[PDB]
Amino acid sequence: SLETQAFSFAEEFAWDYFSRYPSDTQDFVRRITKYTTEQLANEMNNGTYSDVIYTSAFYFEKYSENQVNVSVKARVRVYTPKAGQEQDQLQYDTNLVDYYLEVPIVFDKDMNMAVDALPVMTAPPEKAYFKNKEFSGTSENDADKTKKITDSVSQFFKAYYEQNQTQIDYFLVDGADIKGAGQKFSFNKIDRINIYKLSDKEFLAIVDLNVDSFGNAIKQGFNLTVVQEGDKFLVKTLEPRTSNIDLN
Amino acid sequence: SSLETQAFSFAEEFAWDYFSRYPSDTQDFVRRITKYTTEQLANEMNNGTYSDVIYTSAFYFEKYSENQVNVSVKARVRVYTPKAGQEQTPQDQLQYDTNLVDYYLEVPIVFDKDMNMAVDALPVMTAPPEKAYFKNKEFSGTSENDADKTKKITDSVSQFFKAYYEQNQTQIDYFLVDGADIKGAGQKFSFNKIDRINIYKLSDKEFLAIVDLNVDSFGNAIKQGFNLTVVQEGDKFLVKTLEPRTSNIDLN
Amino acid sequence: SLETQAFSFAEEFAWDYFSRYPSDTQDFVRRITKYTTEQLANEMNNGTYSDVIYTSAFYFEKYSENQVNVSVKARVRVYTPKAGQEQTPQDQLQYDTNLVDYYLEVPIVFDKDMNMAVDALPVMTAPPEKAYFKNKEFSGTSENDADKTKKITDSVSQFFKAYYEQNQTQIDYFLVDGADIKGAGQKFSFNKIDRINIYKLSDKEFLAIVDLNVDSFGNAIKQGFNLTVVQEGDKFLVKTLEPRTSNIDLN
Repeated sequence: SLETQAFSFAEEFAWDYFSRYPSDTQDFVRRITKYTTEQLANEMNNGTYSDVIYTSAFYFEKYSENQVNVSVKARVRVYTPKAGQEQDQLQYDTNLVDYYLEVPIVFDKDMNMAVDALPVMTAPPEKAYFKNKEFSGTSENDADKTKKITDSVSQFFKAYYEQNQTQIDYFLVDGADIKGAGQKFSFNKIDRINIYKLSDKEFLAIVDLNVDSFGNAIKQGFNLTVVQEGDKFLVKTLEPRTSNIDLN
Repeated sequence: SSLETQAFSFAEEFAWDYFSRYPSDTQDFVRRITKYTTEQLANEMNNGTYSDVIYTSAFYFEKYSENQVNVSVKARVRVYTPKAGQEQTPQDQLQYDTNLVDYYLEVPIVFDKDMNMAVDALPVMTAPPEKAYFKNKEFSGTSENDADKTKKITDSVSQFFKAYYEQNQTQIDYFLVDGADIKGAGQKFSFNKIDRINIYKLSDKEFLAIVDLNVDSFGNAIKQGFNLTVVQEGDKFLVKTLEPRTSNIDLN
Repeated sequence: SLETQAFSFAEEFAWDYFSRYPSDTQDFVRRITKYTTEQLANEMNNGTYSDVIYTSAFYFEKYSENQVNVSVKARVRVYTPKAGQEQTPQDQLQYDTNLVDYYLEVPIVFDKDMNMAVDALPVMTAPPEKAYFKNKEFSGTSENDADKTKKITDSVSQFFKAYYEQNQTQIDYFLVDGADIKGAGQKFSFNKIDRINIYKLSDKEFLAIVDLNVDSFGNAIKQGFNLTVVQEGDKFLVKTLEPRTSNIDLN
């Protein structure tokens, strides 16, 4: 996959692009020449002092039959000289910066890659908007069933968070592939539960709950399809989301 | 593919901020997380945890609807817990232990027509990767056991590996079948020796060598295992293929 | 996607494979057993002291119906004892730091449920190799009219000042209606255009090829773009914005 490999290449390149040492600007040239020509490495260099927290490729554009542009988010520390020092003895302030760098990449017939031009500062990602949609369905109205389903779901979550797969599987429909959270959390309680009847024997439980990790509570939200079988209510599915639900 | 690739990076970026928490200024988390989600969800996700991040790695993709996906992310994190005996100590005076923790976070993502993304619900703790089963199956073939020929193949393979680890491509090429595309390891290791070699005859003048060997990097030995197809040219054996694995081999 | 998943798995594994603490060798076995058998985890262990900066999968090979090989670049620190310490107790050792990029080929097995494991010793492999390219200057016809080149230049300069410094409402004034061109987030100071060559593509449509520089935290950084610019009345509006100042493809 071209995009997959281009993303890793752009991330690697970006790591070096934002790693800069005025204590030796040729170090940048040595490192960057692994990705591009000497001429381009020199053009890209400057007097910045910076190092890297992460690089993450976020957007892909096919530009021609052998060229792509990959936009990369880099979290970086940029060190600026402290005030009143108007080189080897400079004291610095640390600036935490997120950069968005568009990386032009050429590839050959063997999928070897090079950065083929100056990278440029580009637009950050833009958040999607969504209108919340509460579940549209018929609330389960029988109090006996509601309590039974609720206790089953509660016991299931205790096992999901705290117990092994063997113990968990007793709560599940046959072949429901729901693996536990690795016995790494203490289940506190269900904070909110709403139950809907889907069909004669199937129900949706929409659940807000919290668990502890290392002494602090973490909120969680799920929906679960639950199946009535005999005296039992067994878990068929486990999904995140408590609204904007799609059961298809 | 493109949706999954971009969703992976988005979930990893989100997870980095999700697991960076500073209880002295919880608004910092809200500021950062609001880049990905609503200010309401940002506040719902916040807590009193103190943690920072080593890595985030998206490992599983689920398509949920026409415009929603779920991406599971492994985050290696440091969680700071107050040292024992500070139940009565003011928060700003606390001393901390460091806990190294791997978390597995399922991130629900919505996208619009332009493939802009947002986290559309609380992320939840999910199952870790489960190891696949495997069991070694030794290569099934005809062993080559002639003393001198075994000596000759072992010497050719030993010479090839010294080149593969230590020498330039020009030097490596002398040991290869014409046009075999086998590039060396970048001259960054000292080849020590072959520790084990088992040889099988594949056809006239073609053999499989299954090799355990070790090399040095910065004064410590690292074990390596390969299988190589070699072609007999007189006393010399030229390398046709080089692959990892010394069992569960597939020559097709 | 198998490749996408195998890439992530290989990266995670390589992170542990290059994290080694000789005062606690069992720690490596514990961590590596998350990916492979305890026997193979031990076979992979040694007395190295090392930790990890990044891991990045770069190459994928399908090996069989249940096996792949993923090559991973790992940037690592390897700590080597300073001189004179051959007989010094482990816990008193002083170290030098070696910055190293490793290229690790990771053999992975996958099952019908796409669970994965490392099924063999990983091996040191070949680093990536750069693509070579011959630079091609843009092939079109220069626009030479003084008035028109001045107007285009001034419009492009104003556009870039907004692109780097201003909000989208301001940038939109310089764009063809509908152009999908978002600004750089107001985080740079636009300095000047350093080089501009203008070409006529058709009636009232031009390509500007531009070298410029901007400031971030007190230092200048060079940028290169090509932009399609269209005449509307007496104005010139920006229609496209792409990196590259040569090897250009307008299709």
